[PDB]
Amino acid sequence: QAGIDASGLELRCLAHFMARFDNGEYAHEILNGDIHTKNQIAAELPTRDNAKTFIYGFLYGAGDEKIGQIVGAGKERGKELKKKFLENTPAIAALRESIQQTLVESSQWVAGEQQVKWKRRWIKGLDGRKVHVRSPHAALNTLLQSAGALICKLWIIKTEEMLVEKGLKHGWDGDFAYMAWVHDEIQVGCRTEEIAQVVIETAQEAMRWVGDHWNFRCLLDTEGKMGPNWAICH
Amino acid sequence: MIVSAIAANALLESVTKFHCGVIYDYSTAEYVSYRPSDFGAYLDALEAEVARGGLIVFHNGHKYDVPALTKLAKLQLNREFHLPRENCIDTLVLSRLIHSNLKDTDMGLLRSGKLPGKRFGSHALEAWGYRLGEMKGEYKDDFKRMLEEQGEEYVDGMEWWNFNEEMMDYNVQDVVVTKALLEKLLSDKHYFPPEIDFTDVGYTTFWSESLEAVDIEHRAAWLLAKQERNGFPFDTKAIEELYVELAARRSELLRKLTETFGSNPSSRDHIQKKLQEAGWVPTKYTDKGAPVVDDEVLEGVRVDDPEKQAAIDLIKEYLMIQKRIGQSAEGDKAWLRYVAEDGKIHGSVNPNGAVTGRATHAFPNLAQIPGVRSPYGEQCRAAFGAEHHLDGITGKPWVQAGIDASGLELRCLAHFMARFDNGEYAHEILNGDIHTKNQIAAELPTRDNAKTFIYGFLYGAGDEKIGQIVGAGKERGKELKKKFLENTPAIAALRESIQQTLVESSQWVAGEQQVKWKRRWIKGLDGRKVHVRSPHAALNTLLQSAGALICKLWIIKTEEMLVEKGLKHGWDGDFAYMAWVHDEIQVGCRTEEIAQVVIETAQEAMRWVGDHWNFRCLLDTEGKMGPNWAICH
Repeated sequence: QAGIDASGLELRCLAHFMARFDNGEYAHEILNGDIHTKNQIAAELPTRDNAKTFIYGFLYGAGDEKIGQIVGAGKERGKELKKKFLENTPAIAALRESIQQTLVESSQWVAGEQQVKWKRRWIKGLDGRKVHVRSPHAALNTLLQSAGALICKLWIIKTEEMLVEKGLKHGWDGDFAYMAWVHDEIQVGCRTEEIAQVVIETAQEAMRWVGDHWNFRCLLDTEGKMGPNWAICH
Repeated sequence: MIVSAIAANALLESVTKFHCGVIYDYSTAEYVSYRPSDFGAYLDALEAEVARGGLIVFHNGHKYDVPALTKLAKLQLNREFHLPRENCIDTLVLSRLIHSNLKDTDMGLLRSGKLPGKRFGSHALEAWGYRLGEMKGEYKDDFKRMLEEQGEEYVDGMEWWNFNEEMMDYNVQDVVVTKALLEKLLSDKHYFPPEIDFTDVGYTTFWSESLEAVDIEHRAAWLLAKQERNGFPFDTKAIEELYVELAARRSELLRKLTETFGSNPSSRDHIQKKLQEAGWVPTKYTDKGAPVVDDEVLEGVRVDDPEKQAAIDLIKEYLMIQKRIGQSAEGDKAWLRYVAEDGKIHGSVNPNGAVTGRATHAFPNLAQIPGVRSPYGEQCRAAFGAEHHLDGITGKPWVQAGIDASGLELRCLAHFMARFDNGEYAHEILNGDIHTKNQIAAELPTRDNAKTFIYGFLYGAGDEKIGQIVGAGKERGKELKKKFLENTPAIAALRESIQQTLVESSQWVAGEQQVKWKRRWIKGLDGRKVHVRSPHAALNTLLQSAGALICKLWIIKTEEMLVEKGLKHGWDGDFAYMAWVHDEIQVGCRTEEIAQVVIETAQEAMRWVGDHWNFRCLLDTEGKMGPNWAICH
């Protein structure tokens, strides 16, 4: 079995849409490494693990309770943790500026319901499809997950396409067989270890191909694991 | 850049309330006074200078002003006020850097009567006011005498109890002296070029466009102030658990040393009057008539009286017992008197009161604690360790990491002599057994004799002292040194270039070498002025300056990398600087895993310094993990 996952796809997807405002600054911090270390410094968190649980919660619209419970508090502690990260990472704030104001003209509150005058109730994906959201208060979570899911979808297509092109036959009667696709990771069966090694390399080759295809501003990488089952491939 | 100085109720140890503070801004060219009901706005005005990217000038700020305003903002306003090191300047630090000497220059200021003898060579704000002509009076004296013309008596340290408009007026007075002293330091065109107003510029331009020594001293002073606030944990029970074993031995010996001598084994005017009756003829005397009675001669004093002879070793022990007692249990030091309520000793440190390098430590001198090779030092050294506090919260035993500079003195010599031998001697260090090579080069019998030779010869010992190494006089000394110079030419040529760098020609006239000085200061590793010296020796000044400046940058880069790795500095964190000794440091560490990181980081940090100054010799360190100081060295 060959298990290959997309190395930190979410944060690199964030670097891609924010490379429009920082000229590849945040993107290089991914490649240079320890992006959770930078987020730790930017948001003023004590430990790197606290930065990990921060970056995902903040991006996806978590309030302040989950954030406050990190330091042993409630909804109180959260605002200063979120605003400080915004000041130290302008590009993330600028990211939600042009894009969130690309779908509105002017907004308005009526009886507690925001009656936003929309420009289009749908965010464009990486392939032009309509990806709607709901509230303009975040939407970024929808944008990033759309990028990630559309990246892996093309990724698993080209990987199999290259494997077939190189000479491998798909199925239990050939050389490899897709067993499960789980978002950012895949589980591929392989007849021999040699085939599995090619599977791992091809998936990385396909992942760079996807990034060049959509001219992704950030660099995409993957990591493979060879073994007998799924507990081994992850 | 703004210039300020503050007034509190007491020292940093127990400061409670903020009285007043004045901020002179150069862009507005006008002072601003702050009152007890303006402490909040005072902190904002300093933060505003930080927001613009400028600088804040304090006197004794790295050690007092800045950390006190962090403490005062926590209990009075309950706000997190923290001045970054880069946006802070301490005139006190620059004064000790630029005016490391003063000894000379202050003589004429003393002869002039423009400097109080109590304020000779002092880097205090008031001490400099008389030097620049800005002392219209002192707040302590305009208070004492004014308490007379009012009524109430005076308490040793009461002028800071309550805020009064005269303090507010003398608070401005301290700022204009801080300003004038700052401008007096910026007018030295060897640390600061003749560019423009170095006040007008931002901190980013300030540190880099200034001489490098300016930056190091402020990073060093900032770092050492943290170590004092960290302090060195102290086992009161253990040191107390030493005093009886010393005092009982002192009392028992005193009894025996009064039965042998009827009607104090501690004074020199005593034993001289007593021992010269048991048949001891003093060989070596002193420059005042009285005979020498140190450890050296006492070991060799031979008297026919068996009881008197055996009593000598009892006197030897007595003086040593008094020494340990006189260091661990006496008055106004003794460590036991300095134990703060947190169970730690906060020993103070002067960044570089020693022109060449190596700071000075006092109250108490944490750098003179008896080593583990000296008697009762094993117990003494054990009393100093991070194990005295098992974490400030989690109860986790704090472990100590002791890292020293491996033979730094000889490696500094290889770098400065790499200018004449093309890295030859430096390679002999790496190859190992440099004392073996020096032994072969100087033709010595044992390797230990080579070890004590290389340091003695380098540091200006006479030919007698060199000859006395193998049991001889000045005869063997001259030939021992001359042979070493011939077999190691680079060292001899090194002492030439130095002797022709600070001298033009020398000549003896009725007792004084009349050197036609070309320069009264050797350039260090950062570019600073390093003392003036006087006679033929100077090499010692060069080497100790190099190593200590290496260590100063070393301990800064170590802490910088540890912070850069995520390790928080402090007892509530992962590590805390406890002591800096010459070429070794003692670092407390919360866990063994962290202690291993400290040792590795210190080695890694030693490379940046070695790379920065392009040292021709390899700088290395060795760390030792354990509970206390007796283990880490």
